[PDB]
Amino acid sequence: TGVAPPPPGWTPPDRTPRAITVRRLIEAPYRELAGVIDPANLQLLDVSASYLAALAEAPTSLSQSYTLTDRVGSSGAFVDRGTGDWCPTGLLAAELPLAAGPNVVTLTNATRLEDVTVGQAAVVDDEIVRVDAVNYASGTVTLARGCADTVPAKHLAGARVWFYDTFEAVDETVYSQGVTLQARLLTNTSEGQLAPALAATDSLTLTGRQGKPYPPGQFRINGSAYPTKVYGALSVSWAKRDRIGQADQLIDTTVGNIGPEDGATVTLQVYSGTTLKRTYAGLTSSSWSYPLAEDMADGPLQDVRLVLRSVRDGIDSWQQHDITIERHGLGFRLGE
Amino acid sequence: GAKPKAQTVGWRYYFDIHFALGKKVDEVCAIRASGKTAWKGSITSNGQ
Amino acid sequence: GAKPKAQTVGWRYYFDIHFALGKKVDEVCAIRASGKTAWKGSITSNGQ
Amino acid sequence: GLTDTYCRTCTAIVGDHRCKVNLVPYRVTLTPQSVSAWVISSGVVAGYADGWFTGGYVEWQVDGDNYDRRFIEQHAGADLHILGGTEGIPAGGQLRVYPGCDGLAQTCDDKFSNLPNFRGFNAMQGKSPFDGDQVW
Ligand SMILES: [Fe+3]
Repeated sequence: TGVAPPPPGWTPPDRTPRAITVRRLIEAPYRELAGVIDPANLQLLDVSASYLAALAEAPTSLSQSYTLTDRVGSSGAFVDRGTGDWCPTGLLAAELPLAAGPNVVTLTNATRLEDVTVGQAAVVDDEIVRVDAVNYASGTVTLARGCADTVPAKHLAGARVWFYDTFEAVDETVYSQGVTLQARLLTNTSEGQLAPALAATDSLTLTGRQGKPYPPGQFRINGSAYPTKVYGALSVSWAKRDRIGQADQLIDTTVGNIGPEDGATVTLQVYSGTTLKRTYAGLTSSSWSYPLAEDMADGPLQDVRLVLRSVRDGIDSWQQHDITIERHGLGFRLGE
Repeated sequence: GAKPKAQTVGWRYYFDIHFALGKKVDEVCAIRASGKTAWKGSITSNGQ
Repeated sequence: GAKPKAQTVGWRYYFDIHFALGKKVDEVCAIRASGKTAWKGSITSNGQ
Repeated sequence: GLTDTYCRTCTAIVGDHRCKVNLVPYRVTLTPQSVSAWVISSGVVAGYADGWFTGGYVEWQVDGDNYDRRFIEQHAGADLHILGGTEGIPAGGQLRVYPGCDGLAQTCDDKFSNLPNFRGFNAMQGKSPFDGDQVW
């Protein structure tokens, strides 16, 4: 015959669950525990308590959710901990400079951008930010830098942004700091569940993120934020943050003092670029000036490294500020 | 422990279907599903 | 009070049905239900 | 009077008022080399790919302005197969031969570039209802 029969049949859907390619593990900060745990149980929680959470991206539109499997250490049998939904995420088209306050950033390859809502908590790399505005069509959002227990940091193009707020899979079991876990994420579809053998593995080391005190907030030097130019006298201003008072509220660095925490102080380290020269601890004020006594002893420090952190009962904050500033004025940089 | 941060009570399903109503038609007036008037109107040219 | 020790979210139903496909048959190849291939193969003798 | 089916093929005879394809450029005028009981052979068509003329018809002038038409079962090399036999075909008369369309979208566009007028439905849906049992 001449005519031939073409393929068209039913074209069955290709469910065939795949393993998750994009994912991440994190430690839940005090912000979520404050708003998800009742005060009676929360107050009894020790400073060393830690909680685990995971985030993932849907590999195909035919997958609804994924299952969480984890175990303690590198040995033992995985115990099912629950299922979670997909976390909206995107890629930064341009670098995010170190600057406090709102910043406009364009996102590429954004997923589930429609479901994002203002006021949510977003985490990238190791910085937690708050969304101020959203543009559905162009994927441009405004992010508040240095929020909760994080500080601004350089993020190269291609960094992944996760809007974990209300989109995270949480294991209710409490784990102490220093324990290493191995967990896997199994995709779930109407055709069934992904076989564990094909699931990627990962490990995380707990650090008691909720236990550590928040670092200082508004970090302004001589009235400027992260300045490379200071004319002589050195003035550094910092804000006092109390985790208990803030509770679930996201407060950025631009906000003023919110009071201190019981037994929480501020410690500052002074370096000569590589070497440690002076160290001031027990600071309770909102500003500090380099005493004139050590100016001649250390002499002119054109390259000065400023390190700021909060410590209570010998517990240092997970993150800290660190920048090398350049001094100008009389006696400073008269080679020009 | 306590009320979960969020609960997945249901799923929203999205489908894209292409269908034909037969030969050339002049005007589409309304769409009715399950006894409820989903949309009523009139269109006479290709459009959204 | 708190999360129950266990929650009964659904039931699993088991049924034992005897049916006939007609007169003598030579080979059964596959079983399809709701558009999904439950089982595919070939059997030519009485067995499990 | 149905004249309508939701199948993959074109569902239109090449050259009809629905295909809107002009066959005059594709007209080939030739004198057959040899005529047999069921096969008419010509070397000119031997230069075309196999199956080029399949589905076409041969028309030639009988008397005045009236022509008699015959369909082609198959075309292979230099030999043409005529449905119902070659009886009545003049051995030296001038013959006009037109090609034929298989009806596949690839065939329709690659050969005739008439895809915009393609009346077939290749990949819109084969069975998918919106009132079935399980979408997956
Ligand atoms: Fe055609």
